[PDB]
Amino acid sequence: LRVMMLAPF
Amino acid sequence: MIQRTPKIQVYSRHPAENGKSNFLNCYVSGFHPSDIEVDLLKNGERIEKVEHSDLSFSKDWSFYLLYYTEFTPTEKDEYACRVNHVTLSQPKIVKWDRDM
Amino acid sequence: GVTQTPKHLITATGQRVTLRCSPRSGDLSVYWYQQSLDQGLQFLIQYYNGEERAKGNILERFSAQQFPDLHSELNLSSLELGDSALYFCASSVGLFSTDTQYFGPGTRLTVLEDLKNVFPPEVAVFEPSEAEISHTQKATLVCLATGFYPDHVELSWWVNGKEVHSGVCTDPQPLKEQPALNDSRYALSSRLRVSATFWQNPRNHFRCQVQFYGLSENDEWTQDRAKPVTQIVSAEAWGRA
Amino acid sequence: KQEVTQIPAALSVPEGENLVLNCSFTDSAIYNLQWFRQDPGKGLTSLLLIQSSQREQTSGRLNASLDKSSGRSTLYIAASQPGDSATYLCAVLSPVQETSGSRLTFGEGTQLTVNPDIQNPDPAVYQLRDSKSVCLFTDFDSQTNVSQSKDSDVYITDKCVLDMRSMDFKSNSAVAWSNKSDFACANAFNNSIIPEDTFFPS
Amino acid sequence: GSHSMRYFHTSVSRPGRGEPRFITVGYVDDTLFVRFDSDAASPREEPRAPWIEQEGPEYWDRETQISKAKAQTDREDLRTLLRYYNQSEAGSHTLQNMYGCDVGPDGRLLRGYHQDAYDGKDYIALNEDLSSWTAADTAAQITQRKWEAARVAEQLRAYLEGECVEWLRRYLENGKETLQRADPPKTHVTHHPISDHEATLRCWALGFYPAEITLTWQRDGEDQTQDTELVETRPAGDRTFQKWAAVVVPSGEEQRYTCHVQHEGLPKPLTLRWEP
Ligand SMILES: *[C@@H]1O[C@H](CO)[C@@H](O)[C@H](O)[C@H]1NC(C)=O
Ligand SMILES: *[C@@H]1O[C@H](CO)[C@@H](O)[C@H](O)[C@H]1NC(C)=O
Ligand SMILES: *[C@@H]1O[C@H](CO)[C@@H](O)[C@H](O)[C@H]1NC(C)=O
Repeated sequence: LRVMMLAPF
Repeated sequence: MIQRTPKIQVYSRHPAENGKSNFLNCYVSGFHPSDIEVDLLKNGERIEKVEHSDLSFSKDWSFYLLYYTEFTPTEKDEYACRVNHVTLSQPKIVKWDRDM
Repeated sequence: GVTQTPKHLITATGQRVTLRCSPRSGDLSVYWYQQSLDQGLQFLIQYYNGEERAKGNILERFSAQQFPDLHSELNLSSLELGDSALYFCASSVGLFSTDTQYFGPGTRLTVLEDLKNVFPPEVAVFEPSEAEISHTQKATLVCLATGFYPDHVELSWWVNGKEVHSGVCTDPQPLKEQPALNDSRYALSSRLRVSATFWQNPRNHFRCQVQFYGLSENDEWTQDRAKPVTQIVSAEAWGRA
Repeated sequence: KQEVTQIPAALSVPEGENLVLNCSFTDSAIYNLQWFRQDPGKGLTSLLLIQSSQREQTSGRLNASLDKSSGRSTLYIAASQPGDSATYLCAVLSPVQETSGSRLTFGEGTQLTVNPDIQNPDPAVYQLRDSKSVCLFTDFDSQTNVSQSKDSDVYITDKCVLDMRSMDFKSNSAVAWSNKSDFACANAFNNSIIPEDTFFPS
Repeated sequence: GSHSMRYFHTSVSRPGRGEPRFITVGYVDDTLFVRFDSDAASPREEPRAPWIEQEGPEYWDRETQISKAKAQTDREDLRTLLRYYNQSEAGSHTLQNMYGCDVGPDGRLLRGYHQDAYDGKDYIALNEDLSSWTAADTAAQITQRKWEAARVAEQLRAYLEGECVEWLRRYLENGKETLQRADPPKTHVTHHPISDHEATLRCWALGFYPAEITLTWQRDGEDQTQDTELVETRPAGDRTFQKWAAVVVPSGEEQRYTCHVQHEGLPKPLTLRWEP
């Protein structure tokens, strides 16, 4: 199961 | 800009037996960037309908790919793999040896 | 932090208003929300560095924009009675999914069919009961704001030129003077309880201030009645020994 | 499709009580769940942010759990204080359609009122005079609820807590007024159930 | 023994030819089980192992949404890095990502991983404590400070210690007949004369799983490390692996050489000889 995350550089 | 030459290996899925169907593999690894051209050859002719795996990489971020296609090896026919990369001055051709 | 302008707004139907917001310094994304009684807090639209990023159930007569200096505007056109709500602005660093949003104070909008029913409040201060002075040790003053519409009021107490908050209690919301009539006027009360000795000193000056938000001189007024503009009505009382 | 529900709608409790605030959401694919408080006048203030894969977060007397598969979250408020009086909003960040455009969805909220314990109750009804009339029901306990009027000509407000924190004293208070010619403070709070020890000055 | 779950991601920008290509694959130990390619007709996460097909459509919609959002996040990451490094918008650049967890035989977390690379070299990585970041240069320090303020590590730590471990052991149980069945290598030794006194001894290891194996040649019991040719472990194309090692020996001294195979599917390391 993938992680659900938005972490822009 | 990091550039790494691919390592090429040409082999079969199962031990080579003249007359029985098999899978001819060309495994490229350790290369960067991902742009690479890999063609399988039969007596110099480019083999069409050749599948490849999905692009993945190793711990050192080097990419690797597997190109494969069904073939029936014989005594007469020669098979090889042609690979061209940004690191390669000329396209590299590796002939398939049934014991390597 | 996040600031919004204006704080209050009274408008008629079919008109247009623009709401402004300045996000936190360093934040690149701004958000707009509408908090209504029937739908609660509802997301409208989000911009990121001048570019639209996400959109809620926003109407086509609503228009927003983010400027190069990251501050944002929101146009509300063809206003209807149902547009009366609290419009909040929020901002965040960027497009992270693991951080929160920071909200401004909000802009209360009231949309009426005709502004002829806007009234400023009347303010009166009631002096403490001497029966309370003898029984307890305190003296409670009461302030009444009566006959204002709509209910955009802010009540505060000022003792000797300084606003006070200790010993002050104010009704959370006003009550309607005539709940049977639809366009009724509102009433609000507030208490200031001080020491009996503090009230019995005749030099102390108590003042009840009601900030009323109403029309602006930008609007049109016709009737001989005074134009109910955003104003302050006060009532005062002095100490008695 | 994403919608948030909160129970209870309102909550009035004595101070120091442990509180349980519930929140449910219909779509489990959420980036985070948050608990806000909204005070009338100021906007919203984020209290807790539970990450997508977290099951609980803690900040002071606040403690909230998360169960994505169940679509549930509970906020626990230990040793409730009058200063905690506010509306508590549950929110989830999630995408709505097939786009990375995540949106924040809010529940209706739970208005919380934490009533202070009145130390020395001295309930009484007083009458005030204007500077060129008003009845004051004050100093009653936190158990007395102030009912509304019988005549629409008599106006009665709800309870209201003031804190003379210079001496650490709190007092409840309710105001009644009317221009009715037959209006006395002895009967201004007829409809309300008052303590028998209510001091009526003659 | 121990097990692992990994997710790999590659984004390659193609300026002037459209949006960057995004390819992501999922691995349990050395077994591929999910993939996603942006260049497909209507891209969705697709199965590549039999034990993963039993998941419902809600699983595949979630994995597809996350894959698409990762592709967009990498798109704007690639644009952001062009500013950090003051690079032209005309050249192509690669962004690589990998995260996942390792568990022991008891099913508990051994270590958590999450690391990014730009143009083939390290960029930023999550340390073993799952709380601090290691940035490779001042450009990645910009990202590190934003990720610290955004508490990115706190979500990654909760996932690696929670969902990553719980769903790994779920995959291992549903596919225990293949993921946990050891496949020992089939081995033999070939002999090829080179000249009248030099010959090659090649020691084969075929059709084994997992890919971890050791092939060593020994002369009279002495390890022939420097005199041994060794090829990289390669996939056979059926989830098994191949490898061989060769040494040049004097004609007549072949029986003095022994091959040693060490694989987890073998009860004891094999010792092979030429044996004509
Ligand atoms: C709001 O209306 C004014 C007047 O036409 C206009 O100048 C402004 O750009 C508008 N703002 C938005 C966000 O549409
Ligand atoms: C909140 O949920 C809990 C279960 O987690 C339940 O025991 C409790 O009664 C609920 N409270 C209300 C007010 O419904
Ligand atoms: C928060 O509440 C839960 C009850 O659901 C409890 O198990 C947990 O220990 C609490 N966390 C604290 C008090 O830090």
